[PDB]
Amino acid sequence: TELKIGNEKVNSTNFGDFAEKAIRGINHKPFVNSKGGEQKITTSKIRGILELVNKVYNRVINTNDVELSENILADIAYIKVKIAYESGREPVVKDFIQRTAFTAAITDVMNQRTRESFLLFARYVESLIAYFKFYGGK
Amino acid sequence: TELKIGNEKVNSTNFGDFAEKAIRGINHKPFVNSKGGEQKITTSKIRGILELVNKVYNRVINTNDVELSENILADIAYIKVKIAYESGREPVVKDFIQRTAFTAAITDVMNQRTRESFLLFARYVESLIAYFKFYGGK
Amino acid sequence: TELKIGNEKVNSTNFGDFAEKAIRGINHKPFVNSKGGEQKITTSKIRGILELVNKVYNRVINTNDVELSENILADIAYIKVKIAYESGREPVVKDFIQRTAFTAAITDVMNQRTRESFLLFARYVESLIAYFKFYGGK
Amino acid sequence: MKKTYRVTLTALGPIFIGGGEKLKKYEYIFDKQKKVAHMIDHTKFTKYLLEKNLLDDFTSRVNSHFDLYDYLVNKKGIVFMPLVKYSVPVAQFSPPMNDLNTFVKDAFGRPYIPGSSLKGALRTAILNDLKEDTKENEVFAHLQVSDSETIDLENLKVYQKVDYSKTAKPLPLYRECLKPNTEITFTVSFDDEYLTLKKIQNALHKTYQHYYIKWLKGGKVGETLIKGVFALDQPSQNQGEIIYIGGGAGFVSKTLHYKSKNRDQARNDSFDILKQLFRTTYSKMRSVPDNVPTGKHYLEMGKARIKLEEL
Amino acid sequence: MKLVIEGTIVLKTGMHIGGSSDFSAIGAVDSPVVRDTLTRLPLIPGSSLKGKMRYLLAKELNNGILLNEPNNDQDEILRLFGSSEKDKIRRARLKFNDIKLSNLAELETFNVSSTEVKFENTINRKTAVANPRQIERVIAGSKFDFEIFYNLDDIKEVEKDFENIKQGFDLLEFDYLGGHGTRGSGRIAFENLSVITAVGNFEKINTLNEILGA
Amino acid sequence: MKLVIEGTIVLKTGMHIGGSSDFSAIGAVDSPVVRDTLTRLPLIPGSSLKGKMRYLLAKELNNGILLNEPNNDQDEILRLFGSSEKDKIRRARLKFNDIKLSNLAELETFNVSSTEVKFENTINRKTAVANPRQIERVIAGSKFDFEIFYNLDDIKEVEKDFENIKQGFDLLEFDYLGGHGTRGSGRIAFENLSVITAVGNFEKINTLNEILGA
RNA sequence: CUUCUUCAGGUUGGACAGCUGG
Repeated sequence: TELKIGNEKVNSTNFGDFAEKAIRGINHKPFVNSKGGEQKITTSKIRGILELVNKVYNRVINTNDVELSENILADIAYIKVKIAYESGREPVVKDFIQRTAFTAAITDVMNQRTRESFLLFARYVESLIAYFKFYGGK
Repeated sequence: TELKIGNEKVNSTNFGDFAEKAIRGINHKPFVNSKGGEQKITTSKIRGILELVNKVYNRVINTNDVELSENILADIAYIKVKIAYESGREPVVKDFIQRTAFTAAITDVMNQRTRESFLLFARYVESLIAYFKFYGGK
Repeated sequence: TELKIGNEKVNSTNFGDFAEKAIRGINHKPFVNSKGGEQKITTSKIRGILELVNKVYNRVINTNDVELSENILADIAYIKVKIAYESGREPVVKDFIQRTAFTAAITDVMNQRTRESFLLFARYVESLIAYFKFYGGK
Repeated sequence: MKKTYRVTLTALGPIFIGGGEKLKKYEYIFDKQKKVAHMIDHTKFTKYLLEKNLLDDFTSRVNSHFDLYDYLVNKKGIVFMPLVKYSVPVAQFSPPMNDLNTFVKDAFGRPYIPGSSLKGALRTAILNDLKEDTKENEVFAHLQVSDSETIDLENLKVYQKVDYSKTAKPLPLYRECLKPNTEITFTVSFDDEYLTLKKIQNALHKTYQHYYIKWLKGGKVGETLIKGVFALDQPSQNQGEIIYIGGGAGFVSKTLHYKSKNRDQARNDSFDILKQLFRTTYSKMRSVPDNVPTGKHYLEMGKARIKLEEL
Repeated sequence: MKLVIEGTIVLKTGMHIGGSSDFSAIGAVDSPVVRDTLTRLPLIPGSSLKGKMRYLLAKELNNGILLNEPNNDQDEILRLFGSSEKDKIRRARLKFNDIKLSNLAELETFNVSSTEVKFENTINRKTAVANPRQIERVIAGSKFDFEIFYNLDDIKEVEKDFENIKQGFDLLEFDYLGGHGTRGSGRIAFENLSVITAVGNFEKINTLNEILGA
Repeated sequence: MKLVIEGTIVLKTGMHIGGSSDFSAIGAVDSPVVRDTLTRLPLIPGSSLKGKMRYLLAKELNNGILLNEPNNDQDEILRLFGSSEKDKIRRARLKFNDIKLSNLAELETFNVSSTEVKFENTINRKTAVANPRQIERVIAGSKFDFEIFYNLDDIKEVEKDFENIKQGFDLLEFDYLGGHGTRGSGRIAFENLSVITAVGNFEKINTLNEILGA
């Protein structure tokens, strides 16, 4: 019922307020692609991870149990692998995952081994998408 | 019993008048798109937000407790997240949210944490729907 | 007393005559749609408004205070909000409210804020419905 | 009335339709010696990672470069029997295999020509008249094309873009393509009042004629002839039996202005509309061939042989 | 009685029966498919299948002409699919049902999701600009076991009704079920068709099962 | 002697019992379902379940056809559902009740509301233009535990009465309960059908349970 | 070496409305 972005992650609140703050900080100083360059993130570079997270959410919502099964754990491992791949592809997804502690959320969900942990992680992912589209987007 | 908007205030009795003036301001100065195009918001654009508001209204009204529960507040925070997402998806929806005070009212409901504040917020959104359909409609 | 109906006021000796006159003017040159009319209003189109008015009347009639309380004024404000709702939901109700000034009477009650003003409004509404039947109906 | 028409497509050259793009080797293995590329079964890949060296250790090295060839066999020294789904030969014919555009596939990994691909390839022919009637045009609202049928995984290959401007310059873009001489099955239907088979054939023939005598042959007699000849046969006047489907077909195949205006007007219109898109101090567009074994067999990119039949 | 027309809908291509973009996870595909609210399984609405089958059968029973209202179709169409006529209201003999995805176990063991994300774009001919598009479709090979209830209002006109039902099922074969069927999506293939008796037993049911399976 | 018929109604597909559509707040769905006024819980009215069960049972019991007024049904139908004739007033042995859904907690476990919104359109045939609409449905998987009171008036026909009751429940399982049933909605199932004695004991309650369970 | 992450169009219509008995 709680994972670690670095400070706290409660179901009741601040699962979207921390998305507020992460997106505001990203807009506060956007990533620098190169010394003589200007860069801004596009939501098309998160889409694979979003698809994987949504698929795992659909798989886990139909479970009357707390701990995620072994196949779901392999799916979360795949989610982390895809995070690494799509972060290494364009090194602005690297900045996006670093400043949002998204990989840290993945690791916390893996450690907790609880359904509500992944549900709150998915809620934070939805908050990140929502507040990125709100302030920025494109 | 009293939700904040900024300079102006909304109570249990003046919610309808404030919703009417907010809608009238929108119709008097309709939102202009990027290509010099005036647009009118549709009920289907905010249908998901309205159903989320009504979904948690049903569970709030079946609760004779002054303080809102943790899961109810989680639902309300998710509603605010969805409002931000829909604002980021459509510029006209974002303009409708900004001209009204859905974000301000919902965050004041999160601030007050009380059952009556959310009921007055639901009253305000109902009055905004009513006066939106009164003048322009879908 | 002296309930303002926009053009001409009504009081305890007037409401029935003006209700009958408004209903007869409804039947003379009735509402026209975009497709050339030619239907009139039905009871199951303002039934919700009538039920709200009945509930508020029951609440007021059990109070001896000359001034309406804020808890009842909230109910009257919601009545006005709903009247705006079905007025914009269908134009066959909009002109019915306009010509038989439900909204003007509601505003005058919400301004006088007195028990007698709302009682006169309720009597006017009852006479309006009574003359709407026996001449039209449905 | 509606008449169905089974459609068979044979790609004379390589045809590429994308479904995703991958950077340097992270999701696939490339043995540079044997010119063979292996795609790792990713779920078995993560199961193997869970069974062996830690996933964090594996993913701590994704900082560009980092080919899986020099990690699975060099840094770990392990064999990869289960980490394969299909193999694709590679055509390196001096810019390295930096990027690989994989062919579009369904859930099970089978390649297939997706929806609206053949629809656009037919719109680029039937739309010969005007650019106005596009959405409300009832011509294509009644045209009904289907998806491709089963395609063998063995019929895939990796090719590099090749140029025509005064030489054949290799390009860093490498993409996955179906090899030539591969049979593809479709199914297209349409209303008789709005469209007819002979109308489709006439549109295809007119498009190919304006492509060949005005652009292909015209651009050949304006740039060079002996550069193509390795083979570069490029047959023409084949009863309008040619359609260009897939990526790398050319900028001409995606625009309809050479077949509605003469040479000079269409040339100037293309130059003006493309200089807005791209700021290059260059000249008219050039062909986009490729090479395949060994000789430099020049094949026209996206060249497909389109034949139809009743029902 | 209540003859049950059973079978299976197999997706030859991806199918996109349009669900609401809202009422789902934030950040999902722009155009999602309709799903069961509880199980999140992809759904074939009974109303959509009924409407497509009625459109195809009424067109085929009217020599490929349909410019009339649904209540002004053929007598067989009106009796199978119902009517709201003022003169006489015909109760529909066919009762369609919402069809859930059924072969989720085999899709799980083949390591494929129930839905695939399709990558599409539209390119102008005046300008070489292609606008990206995101569309969700249920993957091909997805089975959909259904159950259509049939009413024996009259016993004489049951073989003709089931012949019409088979004709409607076969018309869906050379057509799409829902969504962007113009562009290759939504191809279906009925299989394992059969008819069973809900209560007790029905004579000559073998004749109906023979004209329904082939 | 009085008997209580326990059981659960499980929604196989979405169910839509038409609501008031005049008091469900402002800005709600176009066509709402009927709900309990206090708890806002969707319910199956006893009148609607009774009417559907009576229609199906009277149609199946008489000849398979049913065209008469409700008061001119068979003796079994009249003794189970009551009659208001002049000289033949049958007191109904069955007392139906409004059925609110009970597994709201189970539905909230899957983070889904009790009711969904179903998007439908009608495509005008002469124009080929769609007309979208929205309806509200109680989601599939909702459970409605009901209670029906049986007046044990004649000991000589309680077995036949319960055979008819089980038959009516079976007929409801091959039909729909309220709403746009032919268009995929309203399919229900019955399980945990057990009859218990309201007060005291019934010496043939074991035979009643086995005909109510099979 | 190139940018677009979706744009455009529909947004509910018709029917029934209390009847029998004391």
